[PDB]
Amino acid sequence: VFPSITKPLGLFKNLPRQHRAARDASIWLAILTAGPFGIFIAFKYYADWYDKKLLMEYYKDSIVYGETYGKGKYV
Amino acid sequence: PSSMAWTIGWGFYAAWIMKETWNLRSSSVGWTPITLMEAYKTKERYLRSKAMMERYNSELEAVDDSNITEEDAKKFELEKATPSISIWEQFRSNPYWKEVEEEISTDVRKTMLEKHPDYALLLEAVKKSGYSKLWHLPGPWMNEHYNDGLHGRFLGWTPK
Amino acid sequence: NNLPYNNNIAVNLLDHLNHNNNTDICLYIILHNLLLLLYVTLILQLVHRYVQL
Amino acid sequence: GMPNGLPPVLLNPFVNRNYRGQKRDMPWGTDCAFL
Amino acid sequence: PVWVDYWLKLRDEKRIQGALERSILEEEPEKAAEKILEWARTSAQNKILEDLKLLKPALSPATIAQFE
Amino acid sequence: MEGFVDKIDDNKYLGKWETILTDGRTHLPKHITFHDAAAISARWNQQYVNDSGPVYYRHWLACQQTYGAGNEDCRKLRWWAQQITHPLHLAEWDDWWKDEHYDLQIGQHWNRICGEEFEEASNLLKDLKEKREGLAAKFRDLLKTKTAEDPMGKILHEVAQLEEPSKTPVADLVEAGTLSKEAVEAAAALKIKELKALRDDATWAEVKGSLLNGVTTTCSTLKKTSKVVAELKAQAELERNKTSAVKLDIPHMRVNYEKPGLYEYDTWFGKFLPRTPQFGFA
Amino acid sequence: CLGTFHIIRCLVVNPELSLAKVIPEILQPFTNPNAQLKAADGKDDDDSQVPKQWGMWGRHPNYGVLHVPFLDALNKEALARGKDGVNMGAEYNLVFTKSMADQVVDLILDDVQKRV
Amino acid sequence: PRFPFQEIPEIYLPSDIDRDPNADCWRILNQVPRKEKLLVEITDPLRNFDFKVAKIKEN
Amino acid sequence: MRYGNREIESIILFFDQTIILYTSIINALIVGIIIIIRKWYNRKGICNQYIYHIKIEVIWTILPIIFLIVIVLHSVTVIYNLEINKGTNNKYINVIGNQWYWIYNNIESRISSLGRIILVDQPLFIKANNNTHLIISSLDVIHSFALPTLGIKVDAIPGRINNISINGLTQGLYVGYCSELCGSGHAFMPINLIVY
Amino acid sequence: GISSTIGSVNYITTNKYNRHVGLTFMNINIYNFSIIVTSILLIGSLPILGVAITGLLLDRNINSTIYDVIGDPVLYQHLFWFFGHPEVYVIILPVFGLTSLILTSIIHKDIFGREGMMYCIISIGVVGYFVWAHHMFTVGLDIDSRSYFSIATSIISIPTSVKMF
Amino acid sequence: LGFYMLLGLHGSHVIFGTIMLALLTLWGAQGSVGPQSHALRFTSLYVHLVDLVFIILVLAIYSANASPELYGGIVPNILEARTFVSVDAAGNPQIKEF
Ligand SMILES: CCCCCCCCCCCCCCCCCC(=O)OC[C@H](COP(=O)(O)OCCN)OC(=O)CCCCCCCCCCCCCCCCC
Ligand SMILES: CCCCCCCCCCCCCCCCCC(=O)OC[C@H](COP(=O)(O)OCCN)OC(=O)CCCCCCCCCCCCCCCCC
Ligand SMILES: CCCCCCCC/C=C/CCCCCCCC(=O)OC[C@H](O)COP(=O)(O)OC[C@H](N)C(=O)O
Ligand SMILES: [Cu+2]
Ligand SMILES: [Cu+2]
Ligand SMILES: [Cu+2]
Ligand SMILES: [Mg+2]
Repeated sequence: VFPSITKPLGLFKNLPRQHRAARDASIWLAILTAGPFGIFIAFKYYADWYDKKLLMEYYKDSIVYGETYGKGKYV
Repeated sequence: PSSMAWTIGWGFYAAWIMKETWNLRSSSVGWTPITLMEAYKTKERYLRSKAMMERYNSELEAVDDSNITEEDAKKFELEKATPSISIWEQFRSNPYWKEVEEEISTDVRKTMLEKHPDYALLLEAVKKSGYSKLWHLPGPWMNEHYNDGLHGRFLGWTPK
Repeated sequence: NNLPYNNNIAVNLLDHLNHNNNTDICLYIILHNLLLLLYVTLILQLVHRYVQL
Repeated sequence: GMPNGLPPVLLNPFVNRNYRGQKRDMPWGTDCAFL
Repeated sequence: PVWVDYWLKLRDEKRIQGALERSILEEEPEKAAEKILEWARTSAQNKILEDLKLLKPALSPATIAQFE
Repeated sequence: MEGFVDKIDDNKYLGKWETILTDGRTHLPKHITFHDAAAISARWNQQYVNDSGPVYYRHWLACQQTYGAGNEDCRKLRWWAQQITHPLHLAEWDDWWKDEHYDLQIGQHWNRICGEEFEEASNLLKDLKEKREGLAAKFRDLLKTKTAEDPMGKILHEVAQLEEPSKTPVADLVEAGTLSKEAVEAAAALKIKELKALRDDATWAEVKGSLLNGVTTTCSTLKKTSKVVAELKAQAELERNKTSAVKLDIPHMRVNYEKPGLYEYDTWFGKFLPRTPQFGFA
Repeated sequence: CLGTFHIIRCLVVNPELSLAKVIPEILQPFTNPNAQLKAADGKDDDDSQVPKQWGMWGRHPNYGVLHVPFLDALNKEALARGKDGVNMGAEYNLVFTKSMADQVVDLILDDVQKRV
Repeated sequence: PRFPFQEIPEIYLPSDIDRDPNADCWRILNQVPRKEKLLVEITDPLRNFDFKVAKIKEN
Repeated sequence: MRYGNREIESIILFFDQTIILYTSIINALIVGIIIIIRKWYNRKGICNQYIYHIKIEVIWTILPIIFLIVIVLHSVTVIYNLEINKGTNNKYINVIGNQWYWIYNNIESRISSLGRIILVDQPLFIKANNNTHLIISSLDVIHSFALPTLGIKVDAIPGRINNISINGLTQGLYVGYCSELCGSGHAFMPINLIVY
Repeated sequence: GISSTIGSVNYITTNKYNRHVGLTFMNINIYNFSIIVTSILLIGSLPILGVAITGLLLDRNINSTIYDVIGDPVLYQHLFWFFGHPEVYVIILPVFGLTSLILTSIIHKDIFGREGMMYCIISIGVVGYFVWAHHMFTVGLDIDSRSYFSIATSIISIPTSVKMF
Repeated sequence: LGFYMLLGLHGSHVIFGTIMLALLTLWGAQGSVGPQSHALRFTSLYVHLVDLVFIILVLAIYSANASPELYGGIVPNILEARTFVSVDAAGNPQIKEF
């Protein structure tokens, strides 16, 4: 389906209809490109956050890593 | 982009070419004193090393295998296995080999100034203001035909 | 990289810039050749446009 | 009237003079560079 | 645990020697030399006593009592 | 470590005790992470580890050429370089090192010296080493013969060549008849005399007075030299980031008794090592 | 886009890939090729002071049975035996080394044995 | 199936290994018809094996 | 029945998940194709107009995508799970792949006559539950140290030092192969590992 | 390789300019489009294979060390397999084109979603240039690269499923 | 073999371009080359291509070969390795390079 995003947003209204449709198609392609990118980036950053939490809770009272992993400074 | 942009780009490229050419020639000229000083230093080090090794070999030859006294066993420290020591350190720890190291250093320094008279000049530059103050040192090295007496050696792993 | 020689500073005066330079590359002669090819390119472009117009 | 003071490169160490005993017969016939 | 005990022994020795080094660096050379000589005294006494410790299984119960 | 004798420096004795002590039934850690191994792996964290061997080998080379292969620090570096290096490159580099390629004075690695001169110097140096090793071997054999005449030396020599490591070496020797109770008693008597000499103030004061000038000179030199060492170390520290190159920290890693790594745990602070020339052994 | 981003990330993050000898000198001073060898002052003694360029799970604790740092285990062991725990800040005895101490012991032992 | 280390002359063995002929460490787990599988491999239907596998903390 | 490692267990479970997904898809398509063929061969259900359906096409393009991101995420996590155990070791072993035999710590291992192709005269020994680092390379040509029952398969390439982390949980002998063409005796260059 | 490059250039050129009046580029039947994309695949990769083979010949003859114990056999593998997978899709796509054409001829009906099939073919062609290293997962690639190439291979898997449906 | 294969391929392309330019010179002498000649266009494009490739090769050469230190003369000042602290005969310490 892929409606014409630029009509309800009033974008590119000084171009013929065919060129406006080309721009809408490009915008829709851009939207579909960034989906999986977003999913994977979110998962990676969640993984890093969880790693920091685990290190801070395991090496909380350690003697060697009680100030880097314990504080999460350089996880 | 307009043609004016491309003319500007060509101008920048020409400026880059000019800067590269000037830097290339300046660097080629400026490293002559430093390379010469390096060559003289390695020449002196090689001569001193050979002299000390020959002295050590001669001293060892004089020791009789029939009987080794304490002095010899103390001179060469024959208690620490040879592969367990640094021979060159023995010229920086044992007093006797320390004295001979100093004497050989003086002898080699005396000899070098003969075959490399200009060495003293570099000595003035390095002593006064450190190795860094030779980047554009003027002297008798600014001559493509000037002979430094190295015979093309002590500059690289192969003859120059 | 693994190198036959030493390329760590403060052991010799010309060792830090050893691995980082391949000095035998015929520098200013290569510069002259580049100038020649630039001459050729610009002359040919100018003449091509001149004949086309 | 000034020399080239660039430090020469180090290609082949002495202990590697045999090139690890590697065959070097060029197609011309002799173990020498085309040049 | 055997390595643990060995490590504790070596660490104690190093700490004593490090205190001696600190004295060497900070206080007078005569005081440092006296400290070194007394430390060597006690260490050599320990070494000789350890050497005698090896002979204890095969020594008379009387003589073994004069130094133990 | 009950029957072990530290003083004995016999390779066979140390090998037997190494087999007894470094056995994996007791000496193998469970669920232990060694900070040394973790750091070395974290610096080179990929499957392609060609770059660690050269770095650690060069660290060890600097240590050896400056302090000698007998330094415990250089032994530690050698142990690590062996562990994290593949034996092909290691064999090639050992072959090069034998030919005095890496020598700090006339080696081609550290110097821009031509092939012929390098060969002359290397042959001269190897001849020097051969002669000194011959002399040292003769002297060591003489000292072996001479040390067997002392009472205690006899006992140590007998224990050093026992067929098996024993919890009670002297007892197992005497009950086997190889060691005589008379010799054991004589050695104990000599040691007792020396011990008693240490305790009393007269003989001590004699020794302490006989050994005070050398100690004073050493203390004076150490107190004077420490400053200059710091000055030159600071000057070198300026060279740390002058260029894109790397400045060595000779020695890279020392033997640490307060924070023991994997080397100290496996080799008992350098007691149980391979007996090869690269470890400063004959 | 994935390919382009991967190439850029490799050129930015990887320690062994350096655009030092691959770009004209005018741009070279923006490169630090040896950074991986200079991290943590170059000393290989404390992971987490050394960058580890992984996409994920760079420092993730292992599975099975969680490993205990060797120095933590030694701290517990030493405190169990009444000795002091691991210092974690003590330096080496650069001056007056073990060899010097052993030599002093050797000379006094030689004298005492000689003049027993 | 078992590895025959007693039929090989001058074979290096660890000092801390169990040399009893019928020890666990001498079994051949794979690449032999067994009738008693000791390893779970990617081609093994545990359903055909009735899920008689060891726990998670063990193994 | 034990697993012999945890990495192999993780790989096996990922494999089972993918197998379930693909079998489900195959069953769906089999039902669809059965209906289509049964209608076709009897000369039923003909429509020359049915050559386009926008909704169906969009949906059938979207569906494989959502079911594939899960597989990709699971695979990536399995890779990193394989690679985490590095750095927690206390034993190093070096392996050289020669021409039709292996070398472990400078000890040679060649095929024997007691076993046909599987057994070796000199195995490679590692301790159970003890993390070990294998430094693998080769002298002449490319081989491939392959013990796939422990989840190890790493190429031994000349001049390239690969470094894998091996861990054993089940005691016994694991048989593996060269898994890379190396010459005439490629088929007779086996690998034996003993976990004790 | 030379023969394939010549054929590919010829096919693209003929299909781009000699179409009869009234036939646009994307209205040419399915087989022509698949041949065009196959030709584009062959053009982009064969020079790399030529470089790899010249490397092998130079190593064998003039005794260089590109792929020796002091060389990069992995470099050879990278180049060869950069050619390797485009060759695979070059092999497969024309079969898709021929099957589509013949189907139009024997089922007496048009292709379901002809535009969809053409776009899927070009997608497969383009995505095949970013997956070459899934043939070297055990060589010792970086962990990030392993993950990336698994991802890219799945991406290429999608449009082929579209075509099968 | 790397640097040399680059330069040798470039030299081969330069030789072929020289042949093409010689042929174009011959045809221009005969007056057969007009202002809209595809031979002229091909020679122009080929010449521009080879010259651009040489520009990039010169950039690569001056990248690998050059270094700011080479242009800046950044030499050390200590020589840590070959510099030892020793006590002279007088008693006060000294610094010298061995
Ligand atoms: C440059 C381009 C190329 C690409 C290169 C860059 C690659 C980047 C990576 C992208 C892919 C990311 C994949 C997903 C990341 C994994 C997330 C994670 O870390 O999950 C943690 C989870 C539990 O952690 P664990 O340590 O086992 O805890 C046990 C006791 N708490 O772990 C596990 O349970 C084990 C793993 C299972 C599979 C992961 C599935 C997601 C995990 C579920 C969410 C976490 C659950 C935690 C509970 C609370 C959640 C609300
Ligand atoms: C007409 C177009 C070209 C046709 C090509 C036909 C042949 C195809 C084979 C391709 C590659 C062949 C490689 C063999 C050439 C070996 C060259 C050689 O020996 O190189 C050494 C020389 C530099 O010697 P150097 O040691 O630096 O000199 C010391 C003092 N100056 O360095 C050189 O001489 C480098 C030369 C360039 C690198 C080769 C690339 C191809 C260019 C063709 C060169 C001549 C080919 C000769 C082949 C003979 C059989 C036909
Ligand atoms: C309809 C279209 C569907 C096509 C795609 C679906 C098919 C299946 C494919 C799905 C996935 C498609 C590919 C998209 C997933 C790519 C994931 C990816 O680059 O990570 C990003 C990376 O982790 C994070 O990078 P960041 O910006 O933090 O920088 C780095 C920082 N320094 C670090 O290192 O911390
Ligand atoms: Cu093989
Ligand atoms: Cu094989
Ligand atoms: Cu493929
Ligand atoms: Mg393979």
